[PDB]
Amino acid sequence: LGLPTEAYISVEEVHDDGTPTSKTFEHVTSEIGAEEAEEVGVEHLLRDIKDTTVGTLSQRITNQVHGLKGLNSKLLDIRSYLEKVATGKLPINHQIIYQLQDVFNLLPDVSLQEFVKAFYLKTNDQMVVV
Amino acid sequence: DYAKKRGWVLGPNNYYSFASQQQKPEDTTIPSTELAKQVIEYARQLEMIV
Amino acid sequence: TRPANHRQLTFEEIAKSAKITVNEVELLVMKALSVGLVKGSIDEVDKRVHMTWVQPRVLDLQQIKGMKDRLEFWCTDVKSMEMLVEHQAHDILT
Repeated sequence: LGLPTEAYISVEEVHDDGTPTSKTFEHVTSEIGAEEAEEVGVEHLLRDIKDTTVGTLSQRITNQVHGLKGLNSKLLDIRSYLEKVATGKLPINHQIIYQLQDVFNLLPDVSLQEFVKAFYLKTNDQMVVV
Repeated sequence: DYAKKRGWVLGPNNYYSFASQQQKPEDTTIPSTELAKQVIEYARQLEMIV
Repeated sequence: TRPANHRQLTFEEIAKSAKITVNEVELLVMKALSVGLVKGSIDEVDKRVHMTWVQPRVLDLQQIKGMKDRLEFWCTDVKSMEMLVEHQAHDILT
C-alpha cells in the first residue's frame, strides 16, 4: 500500500566536517490532481472492485488500519538500517544519529500525569451527545 | 495476645491500622484498551443490516 | 545523563557538581538558555529547573545497541495494536 510518485530537486550542501561541497538531491511533497474532463473517464473505467463502504465503514479502514500498516513499515526500515552499522557499513553521519535522538526525545510524555484528568473530561463530553 | 495476633505494631506506643487503601492511580491504559473494544462494538451494530 | 523520565533537578546538585556557589547558578543556567544550546524553564520558588531538550552529541558503536533495543520492542507494539482492531471489527470491513 502506498503512493506511486516521488519528487526531487537538486541543491548544493555545505558541510561542518570540512568535506568539500556536495551536489545532492532534496525532497519535495507531491500529490495526484484531477480535471473534470478526465475523471469522467477514470470513473467510467473503474469497474473493477468494491469501494465506498459508506461513512463510518470507510473511516476506520482508511485512517486507522492503512495508517498503522505504513507506520510499521517505516519502523522496520529504520530497524534494518541500524544493523548495517554492525561493521557492515560506516556510520554515514553523526547527522542521522542526531536526528534519531530527536525522535526518541520528542515523543509524547508518559501518559501518567494530570493529563489523564484532561482526557476524561473530553471523553465524557464526547459521549454524552452520542 | 491480641497485639501479636492481629496487627497494630505498638512501637512508639502507637496502635495503627491501615485504613487508607487508596491504590487506583492514573491508569488511562486499561481504559485505552477496553473503551476501544466498546466503541468498536457501538459502530459494529449501528450500520450492519438488522 | 539523567533518564528522560526525570530530567529535572535542583540547585544543590549542579552547585556541587560544577563546584560553584549556589547564588550564581541562576545566571549560569540563564546563560545556557540564551546561547540556545538547551531549552526549558526555571522554577525558582522551590529551587528546581526543568530541561526538556538538549543538544545532540556523537556516540559510540555500543551505545547505539541501546537504540536498536528500544526501537525493536517499540516496533512490536504497533503490530500488536493492529491485530486487535483488525480483528474485532472484522465484519464492518476486514
